[PDB]
Amino acid sequence: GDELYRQSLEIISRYLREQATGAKDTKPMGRSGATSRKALETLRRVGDGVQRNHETAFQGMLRKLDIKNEDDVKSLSRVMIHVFSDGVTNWGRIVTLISFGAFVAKHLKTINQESCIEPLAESITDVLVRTKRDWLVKQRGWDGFVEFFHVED
Ligand SMILES: O=C(O)c1c(CCCOc2cccc3ccccc23)c2cccc3c2n1CCC[S@]3=O
Repeated sequence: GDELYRQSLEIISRYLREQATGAKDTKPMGRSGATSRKALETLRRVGDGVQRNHETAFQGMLRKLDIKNEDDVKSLSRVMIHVFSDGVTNWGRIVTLISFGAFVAKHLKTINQESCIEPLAESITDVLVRTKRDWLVKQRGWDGFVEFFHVED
């Protein structure tokens, strides 16, 4: 859904691509870029931590998923939604979702399937924005995300 979707995709795509390669995208963001930059910095901090602390569970999940190609990415929606929509809603779960997205993006890079990353990012965004739309809006979106993880300074 429009601006929230566009911003969300921009953030999630840049994070996954950045994580898969070692490259930081210089191209401009768009309509709320300052916030998106802060969200991206926040992701570098918190998302990387989530990947280290959960590497075993993540490895298990990647293993069960058996992702080899773009069709495998395109068929993830139902598991993704099933795991994500269960339980409580908080920013930590959104971080887990995106962070596993990065874990997968690195795997895709490893097996020379870089082209799958952008569809992956799209799928995650679709899931996030459809399942949590009203909550995300109530939390002031990515502004709420940056504030939630703001490190007192
Ligand atoms: O919703 C969650 O808390 C969750 C998530 C986030 C929601 C489901 O996320 C996905 C589920 C399936 C495929 C995914 C592909 C790209 C990004 C996220 C995907 C999660 C992701 C990977 C591994 C686990 C994940 N969990 C549970 C915590 C331990 S582990 O079972």
